[PDB]
Amino acid sequence: LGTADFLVHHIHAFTIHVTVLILLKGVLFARSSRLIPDKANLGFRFPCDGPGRGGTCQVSAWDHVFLGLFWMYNA
Amino acid sequence: GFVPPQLDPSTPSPIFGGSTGGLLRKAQVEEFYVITWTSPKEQVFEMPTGGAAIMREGPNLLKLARKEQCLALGNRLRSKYKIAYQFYRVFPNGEVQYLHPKDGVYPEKVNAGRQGVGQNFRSIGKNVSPIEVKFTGKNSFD
Amino acid sequence: QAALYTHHQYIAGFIMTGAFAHGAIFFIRDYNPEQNEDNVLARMLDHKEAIISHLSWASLFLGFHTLGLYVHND
Amino acid sequence: NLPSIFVPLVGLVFPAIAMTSLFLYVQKKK
Amino acid sequence: FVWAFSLMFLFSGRGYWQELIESIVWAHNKLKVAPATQPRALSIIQGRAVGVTHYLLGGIATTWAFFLARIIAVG
Amino acid sequence: EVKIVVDRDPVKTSFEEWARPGHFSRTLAKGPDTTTWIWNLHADAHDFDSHTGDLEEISRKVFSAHFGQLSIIFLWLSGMYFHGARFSNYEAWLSDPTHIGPSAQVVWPIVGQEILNGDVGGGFRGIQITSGFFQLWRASGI
Amino acid sequence: MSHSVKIYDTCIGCTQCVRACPTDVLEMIPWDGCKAKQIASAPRTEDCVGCKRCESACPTDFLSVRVYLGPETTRSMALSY
Amino acid sequence: GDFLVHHAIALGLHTTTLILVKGALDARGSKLMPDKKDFGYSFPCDGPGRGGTCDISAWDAFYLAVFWMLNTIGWVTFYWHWKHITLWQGNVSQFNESSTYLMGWLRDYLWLNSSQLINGYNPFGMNSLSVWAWMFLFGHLVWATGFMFLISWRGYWQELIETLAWAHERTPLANLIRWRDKPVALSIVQARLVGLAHFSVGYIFTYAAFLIASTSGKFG
Amino acid sequence: LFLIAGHMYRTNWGIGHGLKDILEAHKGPFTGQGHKGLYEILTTSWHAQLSLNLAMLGSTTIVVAHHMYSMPPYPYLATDYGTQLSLFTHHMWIGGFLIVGAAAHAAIFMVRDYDPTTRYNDLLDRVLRHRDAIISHLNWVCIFLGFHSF
Amino acid sequence: ELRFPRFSQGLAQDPTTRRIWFGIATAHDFESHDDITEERLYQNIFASHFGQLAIIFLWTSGNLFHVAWQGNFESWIQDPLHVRPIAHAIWDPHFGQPAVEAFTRGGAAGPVNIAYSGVYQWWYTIGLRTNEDLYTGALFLLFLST
Amino acid sequence: GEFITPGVLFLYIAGWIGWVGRSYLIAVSGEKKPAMREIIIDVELAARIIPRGFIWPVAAYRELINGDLVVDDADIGY
Amino acid sequence: KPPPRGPKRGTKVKILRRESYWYNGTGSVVTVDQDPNTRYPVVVRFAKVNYAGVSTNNYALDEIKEVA
Amino acid sequence: MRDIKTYLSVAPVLSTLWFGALAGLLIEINRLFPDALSFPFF
Ligand code: CLA
Ligand code: CLA
Ligand SMILES: CC1=C(/C=C/C(C)=C/C=C/C(C)=C/C=C/C=C(C)/C=C/C=C(C)/C=C/C2=C(C)CCCC2(C)C)C(C)(C)CCC1
Ligand SMILES: CC1=C(/C=C/C(C)=C/C=C/C(C)=C\C=C\C=C(C)\C=C\C=C(C)\C=C\C2=C(C)CCCC2(C)C)C(C)(C)CCC1
Ligand SMILES: CC1=C(C/C=C(\C)CCC[C@H](C)CCC[C@H](C)CCCC(C)C)C(=O)c2ccccc2C1=O
Ligand code: SF4
Ligand code: SF4
Repeated sequence: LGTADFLVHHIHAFTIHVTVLILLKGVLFARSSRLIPDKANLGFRFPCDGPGRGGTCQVSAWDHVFLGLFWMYNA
Repeated sequence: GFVPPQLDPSTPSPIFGGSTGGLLRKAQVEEFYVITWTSPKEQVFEMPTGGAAIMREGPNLLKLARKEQCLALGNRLRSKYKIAYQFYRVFPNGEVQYLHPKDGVYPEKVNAGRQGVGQNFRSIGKNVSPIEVKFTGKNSFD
Repeated sequence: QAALYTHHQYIAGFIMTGAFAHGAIFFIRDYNPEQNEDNVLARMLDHKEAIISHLSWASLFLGFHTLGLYVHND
Repeated sequence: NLPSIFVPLVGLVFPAIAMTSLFLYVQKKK
Repeated sequence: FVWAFSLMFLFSGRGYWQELIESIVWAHNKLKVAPATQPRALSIIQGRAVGVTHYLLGGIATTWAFFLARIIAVG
Repeated sequence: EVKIVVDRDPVKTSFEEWARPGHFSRTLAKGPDTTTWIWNLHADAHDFDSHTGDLEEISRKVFSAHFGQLSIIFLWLSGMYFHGARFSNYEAWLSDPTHIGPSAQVVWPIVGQEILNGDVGGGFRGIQITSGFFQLWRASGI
Repeated sequence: MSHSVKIYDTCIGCTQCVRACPTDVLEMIPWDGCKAKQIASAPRTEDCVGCKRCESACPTDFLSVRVYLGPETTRSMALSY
Repeated sequence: GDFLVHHAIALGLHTTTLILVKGALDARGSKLMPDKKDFGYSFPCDGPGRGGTCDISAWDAFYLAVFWMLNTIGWVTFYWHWKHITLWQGNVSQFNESSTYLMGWLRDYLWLNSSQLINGYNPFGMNSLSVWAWMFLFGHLVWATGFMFLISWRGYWQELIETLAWAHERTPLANLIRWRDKPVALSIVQARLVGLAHFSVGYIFTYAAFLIASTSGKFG
Repeated sequence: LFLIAGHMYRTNWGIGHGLKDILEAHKGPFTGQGHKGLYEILTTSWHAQLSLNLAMLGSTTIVVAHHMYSMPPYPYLATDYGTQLSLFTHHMWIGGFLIVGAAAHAAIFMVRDYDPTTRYNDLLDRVLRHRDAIISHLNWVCIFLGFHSF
Repeated sequence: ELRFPRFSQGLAQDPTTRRIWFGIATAHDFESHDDITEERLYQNIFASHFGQLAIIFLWTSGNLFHVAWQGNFESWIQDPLHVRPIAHAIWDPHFGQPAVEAFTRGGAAGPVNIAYSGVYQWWYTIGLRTNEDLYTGALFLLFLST
Repeated sequence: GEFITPGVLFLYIAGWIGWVGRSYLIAVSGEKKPAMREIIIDVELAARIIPRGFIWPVAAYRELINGDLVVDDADIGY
Repeated sequence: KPPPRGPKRGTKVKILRRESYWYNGTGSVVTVDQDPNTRYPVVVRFAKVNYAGVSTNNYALDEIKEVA
Repeated sequence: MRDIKTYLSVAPVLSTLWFGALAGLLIEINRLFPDALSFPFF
């Protein structure tokens, strides 16, 4: 285990953390957030809440796991 | 016209441990909202900013930073617990403005005497094409 | 040679996309459906279904077989 | 000789004055 | 091919594919072959779901063929 | 206490629902409005939670469903043991495991695809496997 | 006026848009041009966030409440900070 | 070989035209939204109702079009380079046989001709070709950043900023600095435009590096 | 070891533990009511159990792949380079997916089954109340590692 | 108005950072500018065009200036098939030593870039023959830009 | 026999698939809900129609002349 | 004394509203409102469904062509 | 008995039965007339 192994072990620590970030954000904010205060009422997998308030594409918890898959595929 | 609004007093807020979803610097500069409701029984509900706090008997009061939040709770209270509620807007200087029912009656049903601001009396297909409004302050819908 | 021929094709690819792009802005902002009554321009808005579908057919026919013969060759 | 002066000026100074000039103009208020 | 295929679903949106479907549907009205289960474009959260699924399938399989053929030949 | 109270004949074994697609859901059962219908049929097939509102039925469905998942695995295992017996150089592999590739799949020669039958050695041919069953069957003394 | 909300004469007075405004823009006023004898009205367009759900619940030929997105303000952008 | 490629070229022109021509004629309106003219050339969408209306503006028709332009011009310049790069070496048989099956294009053109480029710098030394080797990867990096804006849409990032704009408002020594203009995530159309800018830039720089290095490496 | 561990939880006779009482003694100062009430919300919701099981079975599959390449358990598996690479690669992918599944079903539980009027839990409450801190701090680290790894 | 952008009031009062991004993309769209009139619409375009010609002439005066100050143009003529045309010189203070050697080519004295735009042949054909033709070629185009 | 002969062989088949499918959709068009008879195909009705594609060139060419292969301006709904 | 206006019932009608989903289509009249002030009286039922799933809406007298 | 036939008539079940028959037919023809690059009868 020399230097070249030290870097790559800190790559894995990076992609694991990012993957945790996406999924963890989805779980916590699956019911409400400062953007949408009643996200729970919209269900588990809904596309968006329209283009208002700047644009709310992909706020459903299903779309957080949808994003996680790539990083899982990346890690 | 019998529309004297409610004229917000200073009452006691619900028990809550406090969370990170409360007001921010926007409150100190622009505006923040309060929503005063009266309960008959001390129960537990869920806050719009996540987490659960327990309403106490009688006149409550609670401040939230937007209008979508005051109403989002406002639907829950009126629906789950069959309970009345208003909300206001509070300015930095201190002037407080009456907001929600705006007449004493929820906007769902009809009061003889409100205005008709924002209506076109023609079908939607009859709007004017964008060449007819060019170089003017008008729009097709306006 | 390579740096020149490749250069001008990519320029031509971009410019040709702009031509249609400002075609669309024409139909939105400046077109007038009265002053162009039944002329050759308003008719191209009148059988837009016939234009669109056949373009879809020619693309589909080329796609299936150019790829088709290719996988077979592979 | 001359490159050693003109390369930094267009690479370091001329960007800095440019960014700081725009930043005031963008963030003005009247 | 499957990996590059998934991009058509992730990048683009539904409202374009719905309209192109309409013009295709018109030609079938002309020849009386318009179906009675009306054609529709995929729902918003399905365009994503198909998009991620292919992307994962193309990415994983490419490594699959990359690994087995390489290692089997060298040992 | 802890006992085994079950029911007797909750749902009658019959073929009717096999010819009423989308019977499980009240929304899907009315019929194919558009092609959006034939996608929602599979998206909500297994979501037992959305079909009914009580825990008892959801339980019995997941409990029985697992049996299906358990059954397929056994069928998957059965093929692997069968294939290793009828179409493999396993017994040859037990002689020189160091330098004879494990092969347990043999393709029919239709369109030239018999080129896939590789010279895995051991007087045999076929797709060289890599799931490593052979080391598992040797470690169990087959 | 931040966004412009317009209600046409096709509206059948079903009170499905008003009940679906999450920030209390639209409201119901009397009319005489429908069997229900009431038509919707939008007298508080300032707080209109732009969430088109207000007109994903208007069940008419094309639509009877329409939303045009204009400039954005600090409340029409739904900023909490 | 030249027969099959030409149809691939021909496929590009129709499909590229189809998107643009479909965009132009439906700009004024269509069944999904028969008053599209009242919103302008470029608007984000029209909301989730009626089944969802993502990517409906005639702008977006131009948007999807560019992807097929870069692919199409990709298939043209590819063809010109390989046919000539075999000619200049006097090895014209190599194109005339490998150019009928796809692995021929991937093995004998991409993989084979990039041997000198990727050695622009290795743990043994560097060469003149190093700058083109660097730009080559730099092309891959911008291109791969493009996906980030096309796939991940706005509503996710907006919720991410709000937490961040809370953390900054409570950190001591760092609540003394206040943004003049509030921070928000890019708009829906902006992300598409930004996402396409990366994709195009990375797609030009990548090929432009391979085109020059591989040819100039042999100068023949 | 397993067999003895089987004889812990009380079923019908006098001996054995109560899973409810184990969760109702660990409550701490920082945590408040502690693990009280978790017995219900882990018993009247399948999406809780499926999310919790998926993470553990997901993680275990990965540890399987780290051990089977370093302590080769079957004979003539070491010198089978075709097998070692495949078996290590296979269970990593299986382990990766199942963990992602644990996020989805945990998310589904928050939307459908969670309810703070009956199935009230305190820890799952406190975790919700300071969620802005959790994501922002995890956001900073993901940036820190991003700059110092890539 | 009241701040950047001066040409769009709706953007100006946007408090978020959206204003800055959108104050750059909608700069040249003269129709959607506030208070535009059909006389202004053309007169801006006409002035803007002359701006685009200034760039084109200044751009081409750059090429002539470097090719005749740091280039091989007089030498390249002497044997077109064995002298790499030179685009310009490299002065990058991050370069280490083995790079300085590597990028020294074309018969120069320091690092250079080999010109692949094919200007060297075009100016050979159309009659240019020394450096000095190029310098006046630079000045003239610079004047035309002015 | 390299292209033209195999080509005509295809075009015969392709219409047969095309012409039969058209007949079925028209056949079930006049029912209470044509939706149900396409996701659950009527096998018997598709059996008395499966051979009518043997003579599609003859049948269609008469439709074209008689002007029932196409419609004119009644497109959506009916 | 004045007879009911518009089509009576069941009479197929060709839709003429330009922005409708069933333009140049045909539906069935289910009832016509006899109030003169009513601004869109003829209640037309269809066989297909618009993108919202709806399959009926009111219409104006001059946007209805009574095919027979 | 009626319900079984109806189920067997739903679209997916026909598809595998129809395509399966089609696959068998083409495989047989290629087994009897292999390589088949031209149609040398007329
Ligand atoms: C190659 C493509 C690419 C790249 C570079 C990134 C980069 C990033 N993504 Mg990402 N993403 C991508 C594709 C990519 N993504 C795709 C395709 C998807 C769809 C699945 C996503 C989905 C996604 C999500 C959902 C999330 C991210 C996140 C992140 C960030 C976390 C990493 C970090 O902080 O590192 C720091 C930045 C880098 C390592 C980039 C390279 C910087 C180098 C070291 C130096 C750069 C030059 C330097 C500044 C000098 C400046 C020069 C001067 C002239 C200006 C980072 C900005 C996460 C995030 O932002 O939260 C933390 C997050 O939550 N992305
Ligand atoms: C009876 C079936 C049938 C018939 C007669 C037609 C006829 C037509 N279609 Mg088509 N189409 C069909 C089914 C059919 N379609 C289905 C099921 C799909 C979905 C994949 C499409 C998708 C489609 C597209 C995308 C396009 C057409 C187009 C066209 C027109 C030109 C012909 C063409 O390009 O073929 C296209 C052929 C295909 C796409 C191949 C798929 C068709 C399948 C294989 C046939 C299905 C037959 C049916 C299942 C058998 C029923 C048997 C019954 C006894 C149960 C023509 C009017 C094009 C057009 O507008 O040109 C004017 C065009 O762009 N169609
Ligand atoms: C054979 C030959 C010849 C002839 C040739 C020719 C004659 C060609 C032609 C060609 C052509 C003829 C081409 C064309 C092309 C076209 C195009 C390319 C188009 C474009 C278009 C556009 C772009 C459009 C646009 C628009 C829109 C979109 C809408 C409206 C508006 C506008 C108009 C703008 C000769 C004898 C001489 C010689 C020998 C050879
Ligand atoms: C001779 C030849 C050739 C040429 C060709 C051509 C040039 C062609 C053209 C063609 C064309 C130009 C065509 C057109 C067409 C049009 C139309 C218009 C059509 C139509 C059709 C239809 C309409 C049909 C229908 C149907 C039927 C009858 C069957 C199926 C079903 C359906 C219903 C679909 C080549 C060189 C290749 C080679 C040699 C041979
Ligand atoms: C291409 C594309 C489509 C078009 C794709 C569609 C409409 C579905 C693909 C067609 C399928 C394959 C239907 C064909 C199968 C039918 C059951 C007919 C079967 C007959 C066969 C046996 C021949 C979308 O609907 C869409 C929606 C949202 C985001 C992106 C996209 C998107 O990118
Ligand atoms: S673009 Fe975004 S806002 Fe618009 S409908 Fe699609 S997902 Fe929703
Ligand atoms: S967009 Fe939202 S805020 Fe505006 S009117 Fe509609 S529902 Fe109300």
